[PDB]
Amino acid sequence: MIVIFVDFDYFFAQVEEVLNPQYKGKPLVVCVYSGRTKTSGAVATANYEARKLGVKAGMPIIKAMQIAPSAIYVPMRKPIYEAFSNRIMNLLNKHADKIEVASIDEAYLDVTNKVEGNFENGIELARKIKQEILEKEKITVTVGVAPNKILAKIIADKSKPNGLGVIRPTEVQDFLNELDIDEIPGIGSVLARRLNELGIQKLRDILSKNYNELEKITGKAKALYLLKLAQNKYSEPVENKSRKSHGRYLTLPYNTRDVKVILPYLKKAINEAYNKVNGIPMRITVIAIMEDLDILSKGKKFKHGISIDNAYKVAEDLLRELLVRDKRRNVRRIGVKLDNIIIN
DNA sequence: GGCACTGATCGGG
DNA sequence: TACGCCCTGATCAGTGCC
Ligand SMILES: Nc1ccn([C@H]2C[C@H](O)[C@@H](COP(=O)(O)OP(=O)(O)OP(=O)(O)O)O2)c(=O)n1
Ligand SMILES: [Ca+2]
Ligand SMILES: [Ca+2]
Repeated sequence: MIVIFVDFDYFFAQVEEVLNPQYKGKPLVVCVYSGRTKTSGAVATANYEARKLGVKAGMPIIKAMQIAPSAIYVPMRKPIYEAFSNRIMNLLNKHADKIEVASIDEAYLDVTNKVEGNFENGIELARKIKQEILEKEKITVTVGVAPNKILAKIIADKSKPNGLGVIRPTEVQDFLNELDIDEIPGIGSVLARRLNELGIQKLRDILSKNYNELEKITGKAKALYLLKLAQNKYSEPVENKSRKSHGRYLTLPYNTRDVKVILPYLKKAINEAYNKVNGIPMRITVIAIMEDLDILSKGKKFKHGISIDNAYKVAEDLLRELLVRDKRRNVRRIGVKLDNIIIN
């Protein structure tokens, strides 16, 4: 098999640069402003100049402003980044037997048939692809080219930014050995630690250990997954999957336990979640982010689809029950998730 | 026991 | 210290059933 993985570079920030070339060359930070104050929010992405100063995705905006006070801070414009991505996924399309759009800024392409099976052919194709995206969209990207999906992702990651990473079959068995454990996709930094010290810290190490003492450190799924990787017998197909859920989250104007206060926002979230569903969800979940950023959810799945008007009543019921569960913490952000969709 | 179903928590981009 | 929004599947717990 042959896979071309594609990950757009500092994507949201790079798009703001294509849209405003003055931003290029200088610290730039794309921020999610909660609305609560003029700086409440989280960083979504920073360009590499901003990363040089310590700016990190996920970090609170005021934190970012203490270490990079002269960076440009811009509000997120997700619809524009979504467009950019749609357009690029379309370009990748014509180069792929199959394309699995993994997220807003990355995809896997099975090019086995396209390159007439030849590995080097595919490498050249990876090159032509990086050029097309730069020429057409002025976006730079990192690619990986390996016999499977997981490997293409690993060498791409080691090759950011603007990289063209490559693992040939020849060097697959080697790379898998020299492969550290944390460099593996699908293994949390918690799974890391509790595996890290406790015997395993490299990828060939699961090999020497036995499934028992591992099926309880990470579960059967991850255990078998690592096992297969370690012996180079992993090969999942490139398969595009449809979205299964559609959510909306809002920050409350102020922290509260008062359902009468929260309800209008919850309704607004329901309305906007619904407008994203290409169907009728059979399950609605309510998600409350408490004062301390702890996350509570209550959901309900029916035997039939849920109309929007119905969702309001169910959602208010679920939220009201959540607050019974907690009893003392105010809510900070509220969210709703719609899934188990009856597709049109 | 173990199937079939529902429900809550947690991690990645 | 500081704090958004959105999507995933695994896992485990629970319940009713035969
Ligand atoms: N906590 C996060 C992490 C990521 N994203 C969004 C913005 C990112 O730009 C985009 C892609 O995530 P990446 O991990 O690929 O990060 P970048 O593209 O921004 O940088 P790079 O891939 O060059 O390392 O997803 C986000 O909103 N919030
Ligand atoms: Ca990515
Ligand atoms: Ca990226």
